[PDB]
Amino acid sequence: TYQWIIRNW
Amino acid sequence: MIQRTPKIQVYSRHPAENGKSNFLNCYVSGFHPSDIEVDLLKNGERIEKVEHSDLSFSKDWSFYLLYYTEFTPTEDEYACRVNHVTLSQPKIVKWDRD
Amino acid sequence: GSHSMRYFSTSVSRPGRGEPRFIAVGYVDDTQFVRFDSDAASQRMEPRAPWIEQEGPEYWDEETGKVKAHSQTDRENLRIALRYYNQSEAGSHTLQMMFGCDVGSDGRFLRGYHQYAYDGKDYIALKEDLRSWTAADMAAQITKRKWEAAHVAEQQRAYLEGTCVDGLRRYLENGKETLQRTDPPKTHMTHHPISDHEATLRCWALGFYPAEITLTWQRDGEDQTQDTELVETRPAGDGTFQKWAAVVVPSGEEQRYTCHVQHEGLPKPLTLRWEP
Amino acid sequence: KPFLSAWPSAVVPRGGHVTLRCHYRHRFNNFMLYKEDRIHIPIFHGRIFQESFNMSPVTTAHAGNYTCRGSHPHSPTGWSAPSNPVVIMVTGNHRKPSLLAHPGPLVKSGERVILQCWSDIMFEHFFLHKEGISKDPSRLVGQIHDGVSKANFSIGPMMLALAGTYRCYGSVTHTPYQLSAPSDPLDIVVTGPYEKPSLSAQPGPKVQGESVTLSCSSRSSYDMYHLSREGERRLPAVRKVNRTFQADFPLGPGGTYRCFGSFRHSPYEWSDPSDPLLVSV
Ligand SMILES: *[C@@H]1O[C@H](CO)[C@@H](O)[C@H](O)[C@H]1NC(C)=O
Ligand SMILES: *[C@@H]1O[C@H](CO)[C@@H](O)[C@H](O)[C@H]1NC(C)=O
Repeated sequence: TYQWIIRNW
Repeated sequence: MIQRTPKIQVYSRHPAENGKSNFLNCYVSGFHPSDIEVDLLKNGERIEKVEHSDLSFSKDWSFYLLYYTEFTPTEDEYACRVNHVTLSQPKIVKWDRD
Repeated sequence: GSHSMRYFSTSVSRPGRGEPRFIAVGYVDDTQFVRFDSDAASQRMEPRAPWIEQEGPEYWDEETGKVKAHSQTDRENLRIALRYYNQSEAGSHTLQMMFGCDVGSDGRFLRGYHQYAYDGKDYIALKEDLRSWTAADMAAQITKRKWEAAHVAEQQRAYLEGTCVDGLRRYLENGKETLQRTDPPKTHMTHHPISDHEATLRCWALGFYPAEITLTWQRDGEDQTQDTELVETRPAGDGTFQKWAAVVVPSGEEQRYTCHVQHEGLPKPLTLRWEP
Repeated sequence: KPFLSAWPSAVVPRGGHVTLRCHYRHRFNNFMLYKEDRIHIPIFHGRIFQESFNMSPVTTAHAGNYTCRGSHPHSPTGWSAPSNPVVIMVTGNHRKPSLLAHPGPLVKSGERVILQCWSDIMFEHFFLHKEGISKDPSRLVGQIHDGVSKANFSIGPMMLALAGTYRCYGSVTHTPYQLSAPSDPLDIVVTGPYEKPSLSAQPGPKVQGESVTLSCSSRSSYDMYHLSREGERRLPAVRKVNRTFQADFPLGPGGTYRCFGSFRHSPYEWSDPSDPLLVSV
């Protein structure tokens, strides 16, 4: 189950 | 920029037996960055219809790929040709049924 | 025993050669089960193992949405990295991410991960406590401040403890006959002479799953830790793995040397001795 | 399939410069160029460009929708499939339109904003382009009402990739690739979810020809502060002894003020706003 990756560097 | 040359392994899926269907594998690993050119060769000629796995990487972030194609071995010399940024000339590794 | 789920993603800029490319792959243990490739035609998360193929359509819609969201985030992170490192827009760069979790034999959470590399080097990583970050250089120190100011580790902790572990356990059951199997190595030895006074003994291990294995050579008992040519474990292509270990022995001494094979598929470790 | 690209940008001023590159068979090899309406007729009477086509100075004749084919000697046709298409849009050919943000340029993460491009000039199409982006500008048909033509570009759900400096352009019928001069630029900022800072005043929010300085401080390690009056100012943050990070904006010789934190190398993403503060004169 994938993770929400929403925060940029 | 860190740069890692690929290790190359040319081998068969199963123990090679003349006349028996099999798979020829070229496994490249430990390389960075990810662009790499891999060709399976039969008597120096490029084999078509070669498939490869999806790009992935190890705990140290270095990449690995498996290139493979179906092949029936014969008493025909097989090899793998690898090009990479870290190589000025393509590296040829022969398959050894020994 | 213990098990793990990992998603690995690679983002590559290649100015003048293609649009930026994003490839993501999901694994349980040594077994790949999904992929997404921004250059492929589907634009969907795709199954890459038979046992995930019977997930309903809502799964594929949900997973596709998340991995596409990741694609956009990391392709922006490429642009950010150029500013942090004062790099030019003509160069090609690589941005890699891994996240996932481990569980023990009981299915309980053991460890979680959420970490990034830039151009092959550690960039930032979530610490074991899932509450703090390790920044590897001054550029990642910027990211750390942002992520602390945003309290983002809370969301990572919530995913790793709940969703990630829940999915891994579900997949372990879905693919039990293949994920919780344990195929033992088939072993043999080759012999090749180097000279009139030396020879190569190669101990072979083939057809085994999982990929973890120990091949070791002993001479009269003390293992040749620094005399054994070990080859990296390689995929056979069918879901099993292969490995060999070789040692150089004085011709006429092959009986002193023994190859030892340790693998979870073996009830008892193997002590193999070459004979003509 | 060759990969065609424009460098540094496909949206380019008249008098500027743009290079078309055609990367094929691990080479920027010999290639020919084609334009839409010419299909398989090579442009410039079949010129076989060698490395990369430098168009400089750019004129309105360079505007167009381009594909390339690269040399392929050991091939049946001798050449490659057509590449991807690249649309060179030449700007500076009409007076600029106007660009404004509704409700405003400060956009909460996840929300939406309308960027409205309009003009007294009767443009058939409007284009919206974020500065420094290789994406095709967004294109919309101009709608006519009460002496003006306009277009509402919807931006969102808001996030960092959509923040930046925007400009909009108009084009007229039959020369769609010949764009106007750009509108005055508009900076679109995404706010949140970073922790909002605190706003205070010295001597205080009560003043009557008197001067006041407003301090914005925080425990989060902001590198920049931004003071916004409801009716825009920027200053670097200084490390104070609480380990806090502050900035002092002198105002005098009123208004409702908020302030936002910002980080180095990230000018278009700000914290949640501080709580409002009212300076009363
Ligand atoms: C440019 O040309 C391609 C065909 O090569 C077409 O599909 C595309 O829509 C064109 N774009 C514009 C803006 O005309
Ligand atoms: C464009 O947006 C403005 C501002 O929100 C609105 O007042 C106007 O009605 C919109 N026009 C159209 C044609 O939707």
